Amino acid sequence: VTNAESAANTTPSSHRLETGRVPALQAAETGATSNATDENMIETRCVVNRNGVLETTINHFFSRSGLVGVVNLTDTGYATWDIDIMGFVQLRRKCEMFTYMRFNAEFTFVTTTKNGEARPYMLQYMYVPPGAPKPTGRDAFQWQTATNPSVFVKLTDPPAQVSVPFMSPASAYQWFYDGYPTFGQHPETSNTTYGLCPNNMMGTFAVRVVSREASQLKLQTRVYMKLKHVRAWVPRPIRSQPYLLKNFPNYDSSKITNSARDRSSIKQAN
Amino acid sequence: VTNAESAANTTPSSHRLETGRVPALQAAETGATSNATDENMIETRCVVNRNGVLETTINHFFSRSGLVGVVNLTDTGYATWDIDIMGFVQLRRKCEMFTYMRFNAEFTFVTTTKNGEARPYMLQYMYVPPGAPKPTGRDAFQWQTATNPSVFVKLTDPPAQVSVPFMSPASAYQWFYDGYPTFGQHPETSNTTYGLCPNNMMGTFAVRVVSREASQLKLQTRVYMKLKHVRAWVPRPIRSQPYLLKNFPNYDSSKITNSARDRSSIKQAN
Amino acid sequence: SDRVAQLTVGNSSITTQEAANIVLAYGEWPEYCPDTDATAVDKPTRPDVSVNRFYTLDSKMWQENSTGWYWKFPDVLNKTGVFGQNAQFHYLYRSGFCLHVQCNASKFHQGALLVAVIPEFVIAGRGSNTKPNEAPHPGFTTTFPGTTGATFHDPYVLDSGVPLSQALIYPHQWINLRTNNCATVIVPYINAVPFDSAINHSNFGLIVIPVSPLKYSSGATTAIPITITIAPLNSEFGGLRQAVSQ
Amino acid sequence: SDRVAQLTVGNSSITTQEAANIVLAYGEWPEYCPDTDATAVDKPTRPDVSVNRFYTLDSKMWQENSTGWYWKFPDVLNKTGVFGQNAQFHYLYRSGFCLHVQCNASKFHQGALLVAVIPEFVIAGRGSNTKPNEAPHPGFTTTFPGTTGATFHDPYVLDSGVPLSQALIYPHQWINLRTNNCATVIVPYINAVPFDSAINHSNFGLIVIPVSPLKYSSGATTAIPITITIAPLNSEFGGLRQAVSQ
Amino acid sequence: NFTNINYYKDSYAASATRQDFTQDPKKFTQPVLDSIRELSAPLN
Amino acid sequence: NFTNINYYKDSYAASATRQDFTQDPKKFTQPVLDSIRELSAPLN
Amino acid sequence: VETILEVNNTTEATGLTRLLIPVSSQNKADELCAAFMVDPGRIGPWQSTLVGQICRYYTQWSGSLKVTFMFTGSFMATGKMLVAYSPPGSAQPANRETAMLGTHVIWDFGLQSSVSLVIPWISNTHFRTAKTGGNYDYYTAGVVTLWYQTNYVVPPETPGEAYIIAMGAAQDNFTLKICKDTDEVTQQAVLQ
Ligand SMILES: CCCCCCCCCCCCC/C=C/[C@H](O)[C@H](N)CO
Ligand SMILES: CCCCCCCCCCCCC/C=C/[C@H](O)[C@H](N)CO
Repeated sequence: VTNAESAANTTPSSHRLETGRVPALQAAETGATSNATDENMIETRCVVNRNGVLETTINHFFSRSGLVGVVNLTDTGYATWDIDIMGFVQLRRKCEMFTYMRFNAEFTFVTTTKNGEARPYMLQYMYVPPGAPKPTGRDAFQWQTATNPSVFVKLTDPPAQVSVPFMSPASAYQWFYDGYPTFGQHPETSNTTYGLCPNNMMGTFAVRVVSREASQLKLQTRVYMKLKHVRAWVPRPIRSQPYLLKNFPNYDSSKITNSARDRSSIKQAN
Repeated sequence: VTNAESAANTTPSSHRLETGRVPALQAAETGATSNATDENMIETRCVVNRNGVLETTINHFFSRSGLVGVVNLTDTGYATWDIDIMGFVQLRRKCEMFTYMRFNAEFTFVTTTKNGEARPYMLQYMYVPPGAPKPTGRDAFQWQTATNPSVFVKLTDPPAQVSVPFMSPASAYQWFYDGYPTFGQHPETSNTTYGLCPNNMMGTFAVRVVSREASQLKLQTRVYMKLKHVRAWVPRPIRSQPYLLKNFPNYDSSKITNSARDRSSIKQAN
Repeated sequence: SDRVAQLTVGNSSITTQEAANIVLAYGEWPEYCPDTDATAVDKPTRPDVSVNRFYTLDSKMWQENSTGWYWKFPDVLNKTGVFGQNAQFHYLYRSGFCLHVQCNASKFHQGALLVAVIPEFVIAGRGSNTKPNEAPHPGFTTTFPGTTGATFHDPYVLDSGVPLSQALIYPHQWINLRTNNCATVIVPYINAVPFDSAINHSNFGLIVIPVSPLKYSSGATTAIPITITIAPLNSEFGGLRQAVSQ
Repeated sequence: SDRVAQLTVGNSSITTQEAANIVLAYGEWPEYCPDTDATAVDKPTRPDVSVNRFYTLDSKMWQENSTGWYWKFPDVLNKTGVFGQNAQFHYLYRSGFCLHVQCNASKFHQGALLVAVIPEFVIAGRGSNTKPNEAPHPGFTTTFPGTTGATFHDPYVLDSGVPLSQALIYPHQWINLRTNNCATVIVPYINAVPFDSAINHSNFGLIVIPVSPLKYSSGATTAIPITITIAPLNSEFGGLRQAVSQ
Repeated sequence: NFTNINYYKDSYAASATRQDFTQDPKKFTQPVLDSIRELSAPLN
Repeated sequence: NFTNINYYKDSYAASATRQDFTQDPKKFTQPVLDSIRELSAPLN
Repeated sequence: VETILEVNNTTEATGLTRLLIPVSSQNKADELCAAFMVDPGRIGPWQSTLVGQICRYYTQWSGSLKVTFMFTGSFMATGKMLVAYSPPGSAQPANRETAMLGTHVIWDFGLQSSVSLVIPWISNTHFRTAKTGGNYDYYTAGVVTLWYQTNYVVPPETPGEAYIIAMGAAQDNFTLKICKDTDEVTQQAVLQ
């Protein structure tokens, strides 16, 4: 384990005229990356590198906010949203670059109107953990939030923002789960439960307009999630195929998109 | 190298009656400025100068905000602005006083309405670096800003303000570039790429109204740039001719404006 | 002990019997690139004899009603000598220069010249047209004249919208036909990048504008030439590949 | 630890997985010219990166009934790279070389090659005529073949009246298609003068004569090429002047 | 530059903590058992 | 007068740092090689 | 980490023969095998590797690259290749004498069946924007070409057609600056 900033500098090198010392002939059949460097192949000069690599850690790469979900409220009176960040393909691909992730979160709530404005009304955001009863109306008893964490914010206020800890029963969030959640006779036709990790179901996010009568507005609240204190394990290739579903890595059998655009011939660089 | 404030004071001097010591006869053919001072020519007294020269550094001369560009938004839905500060002749001439400049920046965003007012709407400012895809609509996927820096501010808020570092691939910003960006056969008729430094193209600045339908307003956002931590090199004469283009130092062949107003004769001071 | 001088650089020497000084541009000497400011990894080449010498260009006649001439400095030497071969085969280039402009005349001629170097001397296109796509631009044989130079159309604005009156903020000298006959400038490598190509980018440019035009009486010598000799001090190249003319 | 090898010289490298050795010609390394043996006064130039690298020539097909090929060593590189420009602009030349001849074949082909360097390999004119003025002489594209080589007419006498059987008194190797596929020689600067031009005088010459001609069965690969890569170790030039092609 | 300062007992509501430059590329690039040198043939 | 105080890790978001009175007019006014005195004739 | 390049991304390659460089026996000497650009933030073979999908998240890159060629062929088939990197300037070389003027390597198919060509950092600016095309041909890195150095010699009763698998990775001094969003992901409607 080495810990350093900048970038590994080069050293001066001269020509080699001898037998038995061959740094260029590698062997990829051993599953190891080649270790030949600049100095041994060509004659090089000495440079002191200062090109900082602070911006390439997995803690500066993920600590950027990003839309995770949108919640349309018609005012049924209320609206719910099952917390799952794999719904928009911009923050889904960076998280699916890895297999296991352990991180804290920071959600930001941006609520607008139909045409886009901010009327001075009041909104209640309520988090419903797994097992807590979901509200059945806009004036139900679940909104009394004697134990559930809730946020009371207006439309004319700055966007709300809370901090969320690591709330998983396992030791890390896994995006890919190679198994079934239960025992029994699994079918051959419709496996509607394969690849469903129960350690990622975090609950339901509900929102209502705090009032007594019905307010005649169609709102739209966007949830912007940011990751922090993030640890990652077992990297895996980044997806190249377009996404089809939300909880499943389904792709299209026909019209498979190639991972490199076409050119005329193989002997024409351009 | 001398470092001092105030101003160089004078010293007492008497009359000189001797041969061989001539401080007045200079020689401008050597490309050197004359070094004759007050004391040697005339009889002078002793004074202690306290007239501070702190206000004449290139760091107090440039650390003043100033309009760099204006962005008209009709609400196409959005509006873009290619970042180039050589569009208004007030801050362009002070920067073209020098050849190379290295500085940080601080942009201020002042958005108004057609007749001039501030309606409580919401605006998104997004910075698009070179290579990032420009947005093609008011509700496109580029506005998700998973990695681009964005600012969400209202019209009824104070003007937004961010700090921008030195973002050039070279070691300094050069305004005058005596060459072409590419190789090849350059034409004799229309050299539309001469004097185009690729180290100054910083990207595109986009702005939209955060909504779903179309808001019926014609906005106008003014970008006020201020320089700080500025270093300058290789001074050059200040321009006297009126500006014609934006990226080129074109002037007018006919009606060349003289750099000094006319008088009656050469033997009449007034 | 101040007017006679000799400048030996390589296998070439320059003798003069009446000069004024040798202005040192921005009070700095042409140096080699240090390991701190360098960014390229490949080892640079240094001929140190065949490229650091005095190259002499053709002579320019000084007519009475002359306007001036200008040359690009890493571009006048691309087809002449071993320096042009080195700056055609390689891709990167860093060097300083050592100027010398001679104009001798008798004690019955009068006149003066302003010789100066202009870092990033960008040629402007002349014409009143404030439309990006319809505006006029200078040709390739006007921005990069070559070894035959190019004349000014409006020397009062240096063909760039910049007054000649305040063009004395540049390393410069005068050739007063009553005092000296030679102006020399030792310019270092001025650029925003440590290394730069010697075919697409011309660092700086000499300008010789004849203020106080040449005057004489009948019976004197009419043909008054102007000769300039350049010396690429401390030249080093990098990025050897196929040779490209332009 | 004896058959695998890598030869990094400049920005080029040569990898091989089965060689035999690297013969060092006359047990000496290519050195720079000392101040004792030097006679020219002008300072020589040393690129040291752009000219000391592996230049690869075109491939020669090895037919069953082949005779052989030969190349001049300071003359194959006069139009290719920065070395040709340096050996056209300058007048004096001193360097050693670093040879490498590759000829790969399967384990079902048989044959052998004799690769060797011949200092002052003078081509003889073939024909029985003992009259000074009527005798036949070889052409310019036969004494100096260039980069496309030249074939032998009588490889048994090396086209010079000298037996090939006793041509093993030269720095040489074999390419036996059952043991190795590459022969490499590191030859120093062998001459009677310290410096010599690289356009009129060719120091030495490679010869590759196919003894035990190529044999194989039906169904195998017929096209068997032969590629050679040269490296001008420790090149230095002197006497910079106008460039002369030949 | 006071940024690490928190204002609650819960430690998961703070800013981005100390930036450690930990880097072990020898587990993804050279995971083989027998350590191979870089100046010799991989398979002797 | 606390003004230099920053509130981020990025140093380019601070105020105008220390004002150094560096001034070398001898490189624009007297760039000649041979140092000339001011009480003598320039060209002897 | 090494990662197979799509050097055969031309049309008429079906699904998985896009990773293979076909090698066979020639009749004329000095032939050419393949050629591809060096730019990893560009459309082409580097789009299919792992460093060209990470350098597409960032709008700047620096440092040396590395290309490893593995030969998948018969044990009795020998041969030699001249893989050569050429800094910017003119277009792709037409001859092998022009290609050998850059920074080449002479690799011969032996017991060791893999060579690695390091691509040195030869640039003027400290960094390069990972977006080429248009006025961004100032940040091009050059061309890597692979030539039929001598020939592909094969004995009888052995196939005269093989393949080379090209792989690519970064080096020790590789670095990246200014994050951005890739151009791959396209989404019309939400994934319901
Ligand atoms: C009303 C204010 C507080 C709102 C609380 C919402 C946050 C509670 C859910 C925690 C989210 C953890 C991050 C994502 C978890 C899992 O990875 C997702 N299910 C992914 O499918
Ligand atoms: C949306 C909030 C952030 C907005 C970011 C905008 C600043 C990014 C551009 C940096 C500007 C650097 C100063 C000017 C650079 C060059 O000199 C100009 N191109 C001059 O032509």
